[PDB]
Amino acid sequence: GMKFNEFLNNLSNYEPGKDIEVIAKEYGVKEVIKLASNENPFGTPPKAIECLRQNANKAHLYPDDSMIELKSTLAQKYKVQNENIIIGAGSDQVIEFAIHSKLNSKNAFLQAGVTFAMYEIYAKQCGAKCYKTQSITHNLDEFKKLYETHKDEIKLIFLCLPNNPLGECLDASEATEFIKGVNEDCLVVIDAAYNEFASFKDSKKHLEPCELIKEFDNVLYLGTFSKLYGLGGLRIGYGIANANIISAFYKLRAPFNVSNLALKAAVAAMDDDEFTEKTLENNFSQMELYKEFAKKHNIKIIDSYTNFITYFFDEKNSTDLSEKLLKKGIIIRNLKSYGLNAIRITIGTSYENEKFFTEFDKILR
Amino acid sequence: MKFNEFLNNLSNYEDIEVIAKEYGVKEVIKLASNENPFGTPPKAIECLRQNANKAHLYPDDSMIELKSTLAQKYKVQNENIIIGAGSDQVIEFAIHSKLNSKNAFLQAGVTFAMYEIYAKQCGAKCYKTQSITHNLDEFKKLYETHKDEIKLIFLCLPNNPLGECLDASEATEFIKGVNEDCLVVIDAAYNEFASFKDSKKHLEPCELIKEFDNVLYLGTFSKLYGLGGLRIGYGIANANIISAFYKLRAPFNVSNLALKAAVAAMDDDEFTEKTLENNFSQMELYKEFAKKHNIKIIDSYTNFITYFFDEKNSTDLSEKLLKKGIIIRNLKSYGLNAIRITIGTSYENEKFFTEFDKILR
Repeated sequence: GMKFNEFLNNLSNYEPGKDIEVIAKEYGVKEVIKLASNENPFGTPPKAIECLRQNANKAHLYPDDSMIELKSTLAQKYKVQNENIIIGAGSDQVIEFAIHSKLNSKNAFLQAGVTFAMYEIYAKQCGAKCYKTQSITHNLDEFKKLYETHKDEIKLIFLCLPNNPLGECLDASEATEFIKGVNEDCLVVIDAAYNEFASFKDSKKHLEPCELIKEFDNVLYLGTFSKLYGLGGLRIGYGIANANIISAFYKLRAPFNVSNLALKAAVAAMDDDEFTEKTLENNFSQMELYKEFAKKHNIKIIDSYTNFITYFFDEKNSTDLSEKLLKKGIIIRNLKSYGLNAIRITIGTSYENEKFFTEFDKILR
Repeated sequence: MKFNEFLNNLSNYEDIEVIAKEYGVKEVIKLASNENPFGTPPKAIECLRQNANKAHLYPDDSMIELKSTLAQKYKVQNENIIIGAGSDQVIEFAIHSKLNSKNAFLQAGVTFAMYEIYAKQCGAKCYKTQSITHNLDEFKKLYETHKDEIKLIFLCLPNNPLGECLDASEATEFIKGVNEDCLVVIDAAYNEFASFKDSKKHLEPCELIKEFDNVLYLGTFSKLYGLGGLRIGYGIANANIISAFYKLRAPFNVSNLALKAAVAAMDDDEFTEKTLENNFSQMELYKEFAKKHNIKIIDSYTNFITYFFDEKNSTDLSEKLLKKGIIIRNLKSYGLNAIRITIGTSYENEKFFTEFDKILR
């Protein structure tokens, strides 16, 4: 019969489940409040909305594959050259390029004890070994020691600054201190998907791509339009790195990998400073409410530099709490899949956050 | 820094509309990318405008609304469907699921460039028939000779860039002799057009996957459905093939707006009829022009027509056209002294005939 490549044997059967919002609606909830995907609670930036509406009648045209308008906009913003940029269908696709360009069945990659699920999932295709620090949060010392130990094997390192799903963030200077001791043939992938948020809470967490690639030839900085820029549905993100790394990724990238609407909307999103400032300011003032609520209910958290907060439990069960929330129309992210007895709550609008606090307070009694 | 050795087998990465602005053109007529000349289906245009303020939301990764719409249209089950970032992405899944450095694929002498380009990653052998056009007999004989090696076959029905199309019955006849461990990829990107010209060219997915458990049907929203800019296409196949692909597909591989717009596009039957009808009535003008200018063509079942030259050179002709603001596709890259012209609106096609007539003098 029909067989496939052996590497597919290493992959898990994948059936996306029934949408949780559909479920909640079938349960007859009063209202559905979604705080589970780290989306912008204010929606799509108004300049992007308009851009999209004006470009709705251009949906039939293949995009300009050079992607010169968005590359130039990114190059100007970060003060790098166009040859240092690649655009992916989400930053996820750039992680894929990185993995496929460097990992294979005879080598390995390094990451924090608990960080973004997709790193290891994408790496499974290559059959590369995954090394994780004991510390679940990113720790400079642990990274140095685990890397040195497997220095001949590790060809790709992930630093999620700040970290999804925990929320912590190493200082930029600690990251650069670590990267200085990494071999030139090992690619350091800095996932900066939420770094705009971290930078806003504390400048010491801010990463500067032009400085990173000028100092380190082996660094790839990843950014996205999905979170702060409120374009998660469009699937567009980017990588910044030495030209040699970008040139290698361009051998793997399919032409027309990003939509013409996403290219246009990303440019508009970057020019809507009032929206992004509104988003950042709401994120951290509302996060205070979350910290206060946890404190009042004796709930452990990790102080966060992202657009979410994570609540950890002991005697109570995160699965049970998530189902109870879901039955009141409140959709959060259960971290059981990460091996944690915890929930991750995306910081929503003040309305959304108040509903979470109202129902959860009831549930915890 | 070094990379995986397979990247050594890949070519280094190397806008005509901008060169037209650079050359100094007032109006640019684009007939090079097989796009719908009437634009985006109006129900899709309204859908996109209405969902412009939902661009911040990740799509439903189950993609149940579009899968169900396709399942209903084609009378198959949701488990037989995969959605890709264009049908191109489904080609990638197929190649990555089956090809490797120790096996091979089969295709026509001249067909879509991306098949071979995508396969370079896997380092697989490419077998091409002597005939540049798809030929049942050559396919049978070449497949039989290399039966132990061929694990993927491409059938482009109708064919880009030549325009020809085997009858469905011939395709079926061929597939019956193909081994159960060889995946047959039927690229039906342009089959709506072929079907309209001649029902003998029509492919019916529910019948294909019922009769064959090694067939993958590929369709797209990029051509007839006028959504080429959004990147959304699909594959229909036996559940086991789709399951394998689902192991390779990244979650959220298609945008939420694309999912919505594809569903709206399939409910605009007046727009698609208008497109098909225009396509073939206008194609007749291209046939007459060629005939009048002693230009060899291949009778076409797609949304384009291909003109072949002898004494004249397709590169020089393409440049001359470009200088007049008319953008067509030069087929020199395929090794042919030919141009492929997408059938545009009556206004676009008239501009082409008027300028090209002058260029040929």
